[PDB]
Amino acid sequence: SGPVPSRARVYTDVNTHRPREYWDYESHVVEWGNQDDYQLVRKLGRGKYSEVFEAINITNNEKVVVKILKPVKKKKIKREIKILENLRGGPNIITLADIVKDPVSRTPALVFEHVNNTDFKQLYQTLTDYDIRFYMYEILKALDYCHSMGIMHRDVKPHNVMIDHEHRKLRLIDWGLAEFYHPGQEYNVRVASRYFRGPELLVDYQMYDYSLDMWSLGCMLASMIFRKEPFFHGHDNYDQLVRIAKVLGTEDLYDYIDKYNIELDPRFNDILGRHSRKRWERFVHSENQHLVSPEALDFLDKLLRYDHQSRLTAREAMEHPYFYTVVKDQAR
Ligand SMILES: [Cl-]
Repeated sequence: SGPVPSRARVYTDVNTHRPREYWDYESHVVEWGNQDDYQLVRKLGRGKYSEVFEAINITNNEKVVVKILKPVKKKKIKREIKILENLRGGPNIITLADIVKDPVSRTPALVFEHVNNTDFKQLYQTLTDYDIRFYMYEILKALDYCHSMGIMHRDVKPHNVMIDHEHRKLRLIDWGLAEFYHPGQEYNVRVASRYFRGPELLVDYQMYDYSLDMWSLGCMLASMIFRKEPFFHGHDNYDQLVRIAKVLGTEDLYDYIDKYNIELDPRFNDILGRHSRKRWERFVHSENQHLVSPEALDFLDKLLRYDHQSRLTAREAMEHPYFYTVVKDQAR
């Protein structure tokens, strides 16, 4: 008798009800643009999976961002393309503008809309309490959309949230690790940064769903309101769960493991130990108290649950009192 199966609480069957081609990305045929339309201007950064450049589309003098892909299986490229195309036009989702291939090297490049990003290592030091609520709400719009479209981002973290603070514009980017949710499908648990991995990934529970993104969002929120980046700073996959357990407690952890009949890696037995569930007040100090409020802590608590089924959905999260003033302002 192995682990208890799990199904997404919401948006469970959205992909089943769509045509096969919506989610069957291995069959996707890429529509290629003209690489000569783009002249690279300057290098913007290096990623795990790509080199990122600023470019100009010389056919319309539009500034774009070009991610030249490092070698990866074509099906992973098809997946990212299919997901980006499925989500195009969705709220706060980065827009894929073109897909080109260098005719000599055969290296593919994804061409995106440009976003005048403010560096989060300089932005987060200036964000107000209202700013955090505002941008969290904007992230939730993107997550509710992609979840409703049958897609888990699986790499929610500050580096994948581009913010043009001057225009109060937000884009959730870097969909190369996202996947389609299918009920009963088992997924890879080692895909994104450990600091934002939900406990289900850390205990190798593979039948997870959209709620993994909600854990990651909670980790982001904690780091923003407490000014501690990353919040759960584990040394490895095992230590990561210890860091969580020292805050959320081991009792809720073992209850979760028992409920889903999860076989815990023998390493965890020694290192997890016994820990009380702590109060969030212990992370509040004079440098971050202007960002911490009862509503922030209530919201954070409802995201950071071991049991993925008990975390707020993106839509429930948007109804939380933490966002009341944001919702009122956006309505006028
Ligand atoms: Cl959701």
